[PDB]
Amino acid sequence: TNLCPFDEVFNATRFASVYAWNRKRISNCVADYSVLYNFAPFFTFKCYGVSPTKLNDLCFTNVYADSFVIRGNEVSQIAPGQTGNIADYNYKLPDDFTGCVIAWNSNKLDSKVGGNYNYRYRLFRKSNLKPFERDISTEIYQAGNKPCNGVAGVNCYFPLQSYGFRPTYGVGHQPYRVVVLSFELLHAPATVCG
Amino acid sequence: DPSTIEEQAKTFLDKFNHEAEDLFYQSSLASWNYNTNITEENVQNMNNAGDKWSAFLKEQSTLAQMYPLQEIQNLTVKLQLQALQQNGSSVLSEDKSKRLNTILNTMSTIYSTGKVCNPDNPQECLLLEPGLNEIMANSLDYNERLWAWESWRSEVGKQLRPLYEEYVVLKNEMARANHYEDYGDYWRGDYEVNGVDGYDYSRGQLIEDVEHTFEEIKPLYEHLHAYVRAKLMNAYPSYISPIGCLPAHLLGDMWGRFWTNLYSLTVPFGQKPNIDVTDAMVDQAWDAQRIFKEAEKFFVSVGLPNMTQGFWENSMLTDPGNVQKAVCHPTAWDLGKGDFRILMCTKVTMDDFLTAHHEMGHIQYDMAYAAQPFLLRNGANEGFHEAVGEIMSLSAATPKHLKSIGLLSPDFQEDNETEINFLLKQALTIVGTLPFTYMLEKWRWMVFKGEIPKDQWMKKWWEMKREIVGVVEPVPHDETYCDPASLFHVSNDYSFIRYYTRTLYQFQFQEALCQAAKHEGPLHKCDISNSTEAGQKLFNMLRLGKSEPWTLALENVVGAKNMNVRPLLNYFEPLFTWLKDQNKNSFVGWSTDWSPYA
Ligand SMILES: *[C@@H]1O[C@H](CO)[C@@H](O[C@@H]2O[C@H](CO)[C@@H](O[C@@H]3O[C@H](CO)[C@@H](O)[C@H](O)[C@@H]3O)[C@H](O)[C@H]2NC(C)=O)[C@H](O)[C@H]1NC(C)=O
Ligand SMILES: *[C@@H]1O[C@H](CO)[C@@H](O[C@@H]2O[C@H](CO)[C@@H](O[C@@H]3O[C@H](CO)[C@@H](O)[C@H](O)[C@@H]3O)[C@H](O)[C@H]2NC(C)=O)[C@H](O)[C@H]1NC(C)=O
Ligand SMILES: *[C@@H]1O[C@H](CO)[C@@H](O)[C@H](O)[C@H]1NC(C)=O
Ligand SMILES: *[C@@H]1O[C@H](CO)[C@@H](O)[C@H](O)[C@H]1NC(C)=O
Ligand SMILES: *[C@@H]1O[C@H](CO)[C@@H](O)[C@H](O)[C@H]1NC(C)=O
Ligand SMILES: *[C@@H]1O[C@H](CO)[C@@H](O)[C@H](O)[C@H]1NC(C)=O
Repeated sequence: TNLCPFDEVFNATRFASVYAWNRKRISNCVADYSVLYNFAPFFTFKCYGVSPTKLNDLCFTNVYADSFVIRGNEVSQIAPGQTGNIADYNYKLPDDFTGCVIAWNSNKLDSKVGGNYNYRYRLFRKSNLKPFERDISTEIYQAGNKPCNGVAGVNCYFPLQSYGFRPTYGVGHQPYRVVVLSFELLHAPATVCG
Repeated sequence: DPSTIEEQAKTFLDKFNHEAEDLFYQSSLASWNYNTNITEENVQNMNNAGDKWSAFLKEQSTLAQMYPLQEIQNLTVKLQLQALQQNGSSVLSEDKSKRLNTILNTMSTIYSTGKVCNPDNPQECLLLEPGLNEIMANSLDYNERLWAWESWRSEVGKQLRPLYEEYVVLKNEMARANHYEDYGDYWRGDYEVNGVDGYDYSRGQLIEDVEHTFEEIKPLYEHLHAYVRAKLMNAYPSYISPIGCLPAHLLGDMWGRFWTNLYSLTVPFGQKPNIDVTDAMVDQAWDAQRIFKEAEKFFVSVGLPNMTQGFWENSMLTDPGNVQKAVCHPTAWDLGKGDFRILMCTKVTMDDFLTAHHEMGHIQYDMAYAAQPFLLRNGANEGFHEAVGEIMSLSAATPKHLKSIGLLSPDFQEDNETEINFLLKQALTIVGTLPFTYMLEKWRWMVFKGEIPKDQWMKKWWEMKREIVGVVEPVPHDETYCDPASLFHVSNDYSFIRYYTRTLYQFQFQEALCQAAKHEGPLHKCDISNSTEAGQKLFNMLRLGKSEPWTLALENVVGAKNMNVRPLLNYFEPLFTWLKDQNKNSFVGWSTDWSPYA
């Protein structure tokens, strides 16, 4: 009977670069998605799988809150089925998705004149990400036909690039923080209510 | 499952597009900060950012020449790899490339700082801008104009001659080392297309088509020439022959590139009220923001998007007070990653209204092809951007448009006369520059090919002015001269034919768009506003970047794969037949051998 820590995720000081997205087990607690839905600053507040205002009246076995940062142009991909660059090499949603997807500008705090190269993506990987998978491998990409033994050279690239975030970028190339609330509900003891 | 050369090359270009957008955003923000706030500090930053970007291009170029186009079967990829593998100035040896750059720079500062001092006061001088240029544009005294002309060409030209000789030698070495026959062949490559069955175009096909279209322009030009010589003869009785070429120093600017200032001296019907809504605009209290808002509106009116919030927040649309200094020359900046800006010191005038439509049409083109990969974010060929910008000011300057935006009063009477006045001004500007441009670039093409020896460089030059342009030098110039190099584009190593092809495209488009707009009447009155079918037809070529062959790009708008003067001719045909009437009593064409000095 004590609120579910949400500020701890939404207003957290910094966010994880999407290729190493982190995930807080929101469990054994009672949730304030009731009055946070009205915070009213969401460039993209779309639940894919459950009515938005009534997620109060149903308890879930384990809410999982993933948080990361992406550029607006990429937000479109944080969606079931969507396969851009990020939803197949960084953070992929299962086509049977049933949770929420919430996203807001961050140009003010996540961007900086001079480039904030602290948030990164994967652009090169041998194969697509399975749903809800994470990969934090810095193994050199084998784009060629020759062996790269930690080489970083011809036809061999470091798989991780960084967003050159800058305030004067266009609204599609501006940083966006995002939270994906995976609502699961199985035979396991349900203890996330509202 | 091994990797194919093409697979490697895609991944290569993938890593390259992101490294590139970042470094290019570095350079371009540095440059905008210099061009809007000139501080030696910001000079220093622009140079350091440009340097890093140059060095990255050179380095990825050398990296990309390891994936051979021969083994690549994907036109978009092949386009990027070919763009990336031009080693250009680097194919020369270091000593020679150092020399070349020293020369290019020396010429450019000689031009910008060339000054001529009058024969009575050796300390009181004039630079081309803004002194000499001002004499050539305003004066009606023959001897003052002649002095500006000869002295600009003899103080500055006679310096440029040795530099231009060595510049041709080195550029030619570089273009041959880049696998081209001469440097002109290299500039002509912009129009090249292989491998696209039915949209191919080779470089020599450019000389053919330029000459072929100029042949059909010649009638209109010859009549404009006959009529203008008539009126100049009425303005300088004892100097111009009614069968001769026009004296090179009586054309309205320092070279005779545009005959626009001769309007005051050749206006068909002066009494007629020319159109200038400057006064309406003050009277409705229009500020720059308004100007550009009406431009935004016009573009939106045709199904195109409104400027980014970024665009408004970041552009520089007024002179920034006398408390900081900036280069005041309209520039449409595409910095990348969504950042689009315009830079212009706007005055509440008519010329600036038409210019803002032009430069915003640039931005529109830049936004359309932003999705295109980085080495493809560009006009279909060197001629496309400026043509797109021109047709906007065409639509925007018509009376139909000026009325709709309330800068003109519905009680304005258009008639034959005011419209001939308009079309004649238009021809003094557009048609005049055409033979000028074809001629200058033919002369350079020959110079580079080697067809015109140095012992006849100026001789051949002025033969062509007489034969092609119908213009004659008022002083005999020995080889110590270099009149070509006295024009900015020549002494600053800019290809010139893009103005000829831009001029012909812009009509090919407008005619196509006005047909899409269901316009009735003569083509010169057409305003495409409020026609989404027109914006859509245009956009389908805008969005392309340079990712498709410029032939297909063109066919997307106009339904034909190649240049064509017929829409030019059609735009001007009222003025054509009025000129032809007016030249019954006149000699049409010119003898090449008269001159003011023999
Ligand atoms: C040359 O190679 C490039 C790179 O692979 C090819 O571009 C690719 O074109 C295909 C077909 O149009 C694209 O497939 C689809 O693209 C959309 C993009 O929004 C996507 O949502 C679909 O699910 C599907 O993947 C492919 O994405 C595209 N790749 C890239 C990186 O742009 C091009 O087609 C090749 N050209 C020739 C002539 O083969
Ligand atoms: C400018 O670009 C060209 C074309 O992409 C670069 O191609 C270079 O061509 C030379 C000479 O053919 C190559 O060197 C070797 O020469 C021998 C004997 O002729 C030959 O049998 C070898 O297999 C090889 O072709 C050189 O490898 C090749 N380099 C590349 C990157 O393509 C040229 O290098 C560039 N020029 C400069 C100054 O960077
Ligand atoms: C000009 O440039 C410097 C460096 O970017 C900056 O500190 C300054 O505020 C700018 N503005 C003016 C008006 O000089
Ligand atoms: C552009 O046009 C749309 C039209 O629906 C409008 O909603 C928008 O606010 C306009 N302005 C900007 C800056 O996009
Ligand atoms: C475009 O349509 C609007 C609304 O009917 C009108 O007010 C405006 O004047 C039109 N512009 C034209 C016809 O140039
Ligand atoms: C103006 O148009 C009328 C149309 O019949 C024509 O008769 C008249 O001669 C024209 N005026 C001029 C100066 O061309």
